[PDB]
Amino acid sequence: FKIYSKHTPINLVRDLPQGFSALEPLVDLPIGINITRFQTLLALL
Amino acid sequence: TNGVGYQPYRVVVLSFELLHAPATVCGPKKSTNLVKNKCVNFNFNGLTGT
Repeated sequence: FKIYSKHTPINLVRDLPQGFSALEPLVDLPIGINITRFQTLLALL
Repeated sequence: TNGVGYQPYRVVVLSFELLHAPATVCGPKKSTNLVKNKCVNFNFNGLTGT
């Protein structure tokens, strides 16, 4: 489950701007499991 | 007080199964020392050449 990742020093707050920047192979997960759906999970009136 | 026949053989039957959860209990390498400026053969992370 390859995790390509990168943080770029953007300076803005809203919709993704133009420009160019690559990502990097930050970590792989040498499992062989099956995955077909994901779900976001934040730091949960 | 019983016999060595009863004396337990500390037994580890190595139950291993193959071709699932890709091979993870594996075989290591044995290194050498680096050489330079010599037409030689080499092996690097599977990659081999001269």
